Amino acid sequence: PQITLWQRPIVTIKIGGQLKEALLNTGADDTVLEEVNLPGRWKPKLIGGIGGFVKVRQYDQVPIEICGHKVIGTVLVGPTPANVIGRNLMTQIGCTLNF
Amino acid sequence: PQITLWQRPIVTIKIGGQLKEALLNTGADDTVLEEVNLPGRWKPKLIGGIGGFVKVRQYDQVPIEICGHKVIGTVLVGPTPANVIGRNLMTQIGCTLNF
Ligand code: NA
Ligand code: NA
Repeated sequence: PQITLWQRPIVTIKIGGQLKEALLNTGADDTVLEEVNLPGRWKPKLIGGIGGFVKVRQYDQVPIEICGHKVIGTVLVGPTPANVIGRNLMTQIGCTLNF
Repeated sequence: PQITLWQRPIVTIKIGGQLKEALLNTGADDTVLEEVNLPGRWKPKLIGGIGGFVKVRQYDQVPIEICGHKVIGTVLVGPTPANVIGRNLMTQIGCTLNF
């Protein structure tokens, strides 16, 4: 797709057998989603940092689908004010900024 | 330009007679810049909100140039961990996400 930016670029993702909404966020290094159950091994990761860090679970090589594009990448699962698709998954779907 | 997302999309902007660096951030509604002096009238704006709000100065209709694109838009001036170009100025330069 071509997504303009007059509104927040919220898209549907498919992951963990669920449909979720998440913000395409070029200001986010990583993808962080709340309330998804992913299988298998994970490792703790500290994110944030201003005022302290938040611990999340890092899952690697997770299959996820974003607007018809099936890709694989790291998903952080943990509390987040809003679900976020970061640059790590945008590179996998071939998402660019253009002007 | 076509900007990939393997690295943070930091661009140079010209504003308030200075060259500054700022992040193209589709997850930010607004543009917030630190240590720029803009002339004329402004009004306070509260931004943020998680744990409390931050007060900044809102300047309207500010001329700013982003990668040689001269546009006009609102600039918030105040403390920010990183300078950010939000969606308000990305729409003015005709920036879209594409995949
Ligand atoms: Na990844
Ligand atoms: Na604006």
